[PDB]
Amino acid sequence: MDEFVKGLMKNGYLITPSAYYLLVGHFNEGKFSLIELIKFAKSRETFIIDDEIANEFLKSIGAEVELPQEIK
Repeated sequence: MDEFVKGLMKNGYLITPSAYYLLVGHFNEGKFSLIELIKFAKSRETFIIDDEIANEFLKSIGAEVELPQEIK
């Protein structure tokens, strides 16, 4: 489909549209690299990047810092 989609499949990694629609924006802009995405899933020991992973990822790396409260 695309570079991002092909990049994952290259390492036997799959991605859902729910996460692609979001991860694409953070990937296309040049925020995170493919190497970082795979490094995250590695710690989780999984070959499926779903919305749950995408959320924890950006939250782990420290990106998209936009919260209504923002405490700590």
